[PDB]
Amino acid sequence: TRCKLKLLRMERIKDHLLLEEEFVSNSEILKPFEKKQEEEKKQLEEIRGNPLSIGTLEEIIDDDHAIVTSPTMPDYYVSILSFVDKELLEPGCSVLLHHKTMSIVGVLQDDADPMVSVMKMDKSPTESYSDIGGLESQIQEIKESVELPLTHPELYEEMGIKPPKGVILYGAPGTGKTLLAKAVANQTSATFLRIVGSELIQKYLGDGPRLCRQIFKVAGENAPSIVFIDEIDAIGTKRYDSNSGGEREIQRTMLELLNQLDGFDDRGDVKVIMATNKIETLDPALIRPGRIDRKILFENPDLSTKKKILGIHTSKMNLSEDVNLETLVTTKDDLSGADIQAMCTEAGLLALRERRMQVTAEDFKQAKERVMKNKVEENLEGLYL
Amino acid sequence: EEASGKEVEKVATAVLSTTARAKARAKKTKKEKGEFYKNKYSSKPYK
Amino acid sequence: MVDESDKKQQTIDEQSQISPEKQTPNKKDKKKEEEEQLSEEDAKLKTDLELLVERLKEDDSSLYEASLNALKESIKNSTSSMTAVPKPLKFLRPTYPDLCSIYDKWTDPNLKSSLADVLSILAMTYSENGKHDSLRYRLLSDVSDFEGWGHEYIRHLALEIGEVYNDQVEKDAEDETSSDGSKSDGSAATSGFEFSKEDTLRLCLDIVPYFLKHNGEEDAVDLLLEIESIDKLPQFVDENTFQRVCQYMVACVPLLPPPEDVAFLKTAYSIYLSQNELTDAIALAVRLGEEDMIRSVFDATSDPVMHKQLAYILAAQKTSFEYEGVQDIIGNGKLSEHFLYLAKELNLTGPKVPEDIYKSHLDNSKSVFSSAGLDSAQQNLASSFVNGFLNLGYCNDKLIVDNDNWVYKTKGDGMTSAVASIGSIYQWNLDGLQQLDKYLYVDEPEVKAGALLGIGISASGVHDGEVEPALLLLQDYVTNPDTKISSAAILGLGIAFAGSKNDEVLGLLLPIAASTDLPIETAAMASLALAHVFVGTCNGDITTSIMDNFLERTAIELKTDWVRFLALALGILYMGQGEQVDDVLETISAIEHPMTSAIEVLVGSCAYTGTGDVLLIQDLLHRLTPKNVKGEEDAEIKSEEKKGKSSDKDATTDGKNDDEEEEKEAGIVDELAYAVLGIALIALGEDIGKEMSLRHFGHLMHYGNEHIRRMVPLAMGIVSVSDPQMKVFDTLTRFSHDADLEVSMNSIFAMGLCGAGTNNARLAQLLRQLASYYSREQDALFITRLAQGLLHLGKGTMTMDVFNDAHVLNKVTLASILTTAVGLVSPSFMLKHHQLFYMLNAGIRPKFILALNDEGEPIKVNVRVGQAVETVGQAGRPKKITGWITQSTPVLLNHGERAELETDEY
Ligand SMILES: Nc1ncnc2c1ncn2[C@@H]1O[C@H](COP(=O)(O)OP(=O)(O)NP(=O)(O)O)[C@@H](O)[C@H]1O
Ligand SMILES: [Mg+2]
Repeated sequence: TRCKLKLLRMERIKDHLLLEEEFVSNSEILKPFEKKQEEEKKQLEEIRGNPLSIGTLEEIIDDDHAIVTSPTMPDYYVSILSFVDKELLEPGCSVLLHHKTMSIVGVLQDDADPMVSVMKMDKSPTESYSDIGGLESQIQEIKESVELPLTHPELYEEMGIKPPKGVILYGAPGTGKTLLAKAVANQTSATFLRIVGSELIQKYLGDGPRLCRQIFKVAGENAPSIVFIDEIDAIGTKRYDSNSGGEREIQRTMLELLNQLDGFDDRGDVKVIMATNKIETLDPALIRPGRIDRKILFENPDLSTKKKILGIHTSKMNLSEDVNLETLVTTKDDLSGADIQAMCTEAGLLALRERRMQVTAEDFKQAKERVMKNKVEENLEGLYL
Repeated sequence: EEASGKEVEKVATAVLSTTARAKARAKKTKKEKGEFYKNKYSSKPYK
Repeated sequence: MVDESDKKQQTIDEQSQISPEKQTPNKKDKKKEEEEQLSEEDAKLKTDLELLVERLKEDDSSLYEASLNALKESIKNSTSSMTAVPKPLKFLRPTYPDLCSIYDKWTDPNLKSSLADVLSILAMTYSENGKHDSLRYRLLSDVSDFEGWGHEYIRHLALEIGEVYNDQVEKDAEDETSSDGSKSDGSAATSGFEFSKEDTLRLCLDIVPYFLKHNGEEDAVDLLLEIESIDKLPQFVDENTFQRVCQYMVACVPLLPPPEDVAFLKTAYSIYLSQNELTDAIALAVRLGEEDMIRSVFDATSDPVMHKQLAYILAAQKTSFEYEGVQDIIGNGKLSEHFLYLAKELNLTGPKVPEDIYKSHLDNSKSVFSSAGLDSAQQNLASSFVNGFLNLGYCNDKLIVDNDNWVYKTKGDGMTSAVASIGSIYQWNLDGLQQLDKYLYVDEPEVKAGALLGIGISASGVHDGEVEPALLLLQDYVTNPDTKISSAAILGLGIAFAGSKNDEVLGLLLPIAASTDLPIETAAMASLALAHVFVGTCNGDITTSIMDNFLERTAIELKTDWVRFLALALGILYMGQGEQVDDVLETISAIEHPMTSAIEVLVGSCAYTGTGDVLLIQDLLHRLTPKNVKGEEDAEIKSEEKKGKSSDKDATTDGKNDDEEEEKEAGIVDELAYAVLGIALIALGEDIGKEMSLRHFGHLMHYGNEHIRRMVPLAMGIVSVSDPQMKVFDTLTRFSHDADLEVSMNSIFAMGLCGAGTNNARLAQLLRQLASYYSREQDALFITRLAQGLLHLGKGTMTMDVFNDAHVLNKVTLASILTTAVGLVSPSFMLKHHQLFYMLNAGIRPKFILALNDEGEPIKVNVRVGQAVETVGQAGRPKKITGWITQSTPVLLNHGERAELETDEY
């Protein structure tokens, strides 16, 4: 209330002031270049010039040479010419080439690519913890394995056992698996990278492993870290074209992830969380069992679970407060929290047909019967003998 | 003035205009708060 | 509708189905057209009052717009009815809200402007009567909500506020200021203000501190004082009402000039004193620094029951916690006067007991043996530095400490630092004096000095206990002719005695012992040490220090460094006051050099605190000014320029620091958001400016006490590897401490990687190793926050030597000083009478993003954490007291306070 206002007043003296300072300070009397810049500038232009072909840096050989690939198909044994030092370069980076003679004139690009955009997330997730209602015990299993060793390795050292690493989340749609992962990560306030698996696989040849290796490098730097690889199940044993192919590029990307998993650096301080239907969709190969440690089988909501999840939904439907939380639970048939989402939607759907001006106690009750009826209809009677 | 004299004059104003508003405003406020083209040559004699 | 027949009472019934519209021709046409008809209106008045409320519950816009068309004159504005005197005064009451419907129900900016004048005259006139008081109340408290009143009451109360607002918006104020056309004073108005405050306490939250501040008066607070003592109990339970009050006061702070800012606090203090919890009162009493105020909270605690009971135990302990020690005086005083137990209570006020509880915490956490013992070349020096910071607080390290090998194989200024950092093993603890004395009685002048620095630090928790005082030992060692033994001796004197202003000590350190004529930087420590003694009470703004600053700076100005130390000394002395800091500024500015202009910018940041509306702009005008003139030209004499710049850079960061920490929690976010864009400006404008700002920037974090000790420092620090300086890292880390091996798991991982990465300097590697090691602390070791804790708004007494040393480029000499970092937070323990230094449970909230709670009070469900939980920094810092389970209620409230908990257990 009052405090918000305070923050607005402070902003209206901060931003106004800032704008004016910049103009005076940077230029005018002080000068923006102040001579030194002018020198660097003249040299830079010479070495450069437009167009400049963006590149991909394959390996560095200490001898002021590098092996680069450009848009064009053949590779190049190029010289590094000035600017970025060999140290300040990282192989696997996208780099600046001068077009006439291909030499590394710098770096500014740093994997300028939409993938990088999607993966990075420096802040912690939007989900704070056990806002989610029920499957408490379940979520307090994922915390034992992931969170607990990053916060305190002390306990693990004292036992004489390696910390658990990894969890594999598996089971069934509707249990909000994906959500639990975000929840546990927020408490840790681990730098929580997140990526869709569909991006790592593409038709074009050899781009797949570059990207995959990069994930592993970014994660280790920013340890303590969680890598959440969502829709690992996507890749599976889907094989584009069953005449041939899909047994080349696809296979190569899978391989890279695993080769870096344990890696040439010890990344036991990078947890992984894989959300997946099953590991039997994938060609099984998840290396090091105790390196993926505990596996989490999601049961579907039971009776007590769906009370809490219900409570959120009914607060959105106007005036459904009238119908006691408990008796709503009782009257319906045992169903999953997903089917509450279907039911809550059914209430609003019926309110729209009726031109029920404001949602009522009568709508929420009617809603139960039509929702339950849908599910039975869809089922096929094969007759229990 | 020609091009040379103009260039100095113009940059010279611009510094001062930005610099006045960048300080004058903040101090002051809180100070208080606390043709005849055709017209030939006039028929009058002139020396 | 407006018809001549509708002045009749036959028309009540026909109109009322749709909505009465009877009332319009009866109070418009009948009234204006004759004064003989006023007597008749009197009888008809009561029917009209009944109908008015029905027309708000049957509110519609067409039947107010269409009907009324000439009301404005009829009321009083032009007709100027008053022949029967009494008759029109009563007929104010229905017409005033009808008029307000053409203000609001009919939307038209123009009609709003015109009727501002008319409504306020009509409200004022009838608020003297208090029959207008009766109109407002009946609408605000009616049970059943309605459309009509629901916007109109809002238009009525904006006028009240308006009137007092007239004194601020224009210098002309009153009836000249034609926002209301009505003077804010008068018995009628004062009667109306006072009444409304009662209603809006119940129903609003944000217009109560707006009315206070806008008046500008401590007279507004006098009216509130009385109403709030009546409403404390029946409106809401006491504890809840006290919490609302405390929020309102911190709100009043920004946009009150310095002499007035403090004066509002004294009126506030009076409300708090009356309200039951005397936990809240003491915070303001410390803040002012006043002996009178600090005394009244104590006397209030001890005396009301003559039996010792919990009351006496409570009183002593609240003063006890605070490590300034000026507060200890009051307790000692009450205790010498009383004799329930002189032995027990005198210790408990004393700072002996805060030492005692640290010994107890230690057993839980287990003693950590991890201290470096390295030798040869630079690693010899590095080991001495690590020793201290890694085991900061009381933490046994007996085994390494007994190893004399590593101590003595050290050479240079490093040899002195080795023994100084053993003192930091026994920081704030009596025990470990024995070890330092071993060193002291043998070998080199080096380890003798260093032993003395160590004594200073250990004896800190005996600032006012006066057990084996430092003052007795260390005087003899000043008198020793060698410069090193002397310097050390007097800096210990400072640290030992804390902020407690002891005459024998103050007068010991009052002349700088060594000749002023000497240019040496060994007698710099005279000014630094004396400053500390002054902070934590009303500063004397002493004249001796001022006079001597000018003399030594003129006479020798070759060491650019020497005289910077002296300038910072003044800035530290002044902390906690801006009233008297203004006055002395003129003295400084009167005399002139570019050297004097450096001191000037720096003391002004301290000056203008108590309002960030003024402060921040000042230290950003300043920022430009040095740069700009030099730029103009570019498009021992040397020392003068250099100083000018370096201080300007520091003062920029200081003014933000003084704002966010002292004042409102909202600004913590605004200065954090501003800071990062401000580095960039300075980087474009100067290459040189960037480097000086970077160091103070990591200190922005620790001094302000940001909400978030997790993400944002780590992000910052990655950038500041590339940049020059790594002294940025050392300041940054004291903020980073947090709940370790999350933040500090990242820290060790970052530093070592980048040192590996590019060995650009051995010097760089050194600062990288020390800072990451400092970051980590094991088994919930004591930590140091600059905040007093108790006073979340507070500032440190002795963590301002980091401020001294940020400024000057680090040296081997300076690294001894840094071992001093005393201002450790105490472990919280539950008490009542047992004085057991253990707790059943205490809840914490793992995150902090609260800034509505300026208190920093958490939700009471919490997450329960065991015994001997050191009060962790921010994102953990809000603390609730668990014991309702055992049927215990806190009598000593915690709000992330440093304080040890107390309950009255049933
Ligand atoms: N404890 C729980 N956590 C989260 N959501 C839950 C919980 N239990 C039930 N739900 C319900 O499940 C809904 C979201 O599940 P949903 O996002 O569709 O699934 P998933 O298991 O991540 N599957 P997929 O659709 O294959 O990605 C929520 O809106 C709830 O209605
Ligand atoms: Mg999912």
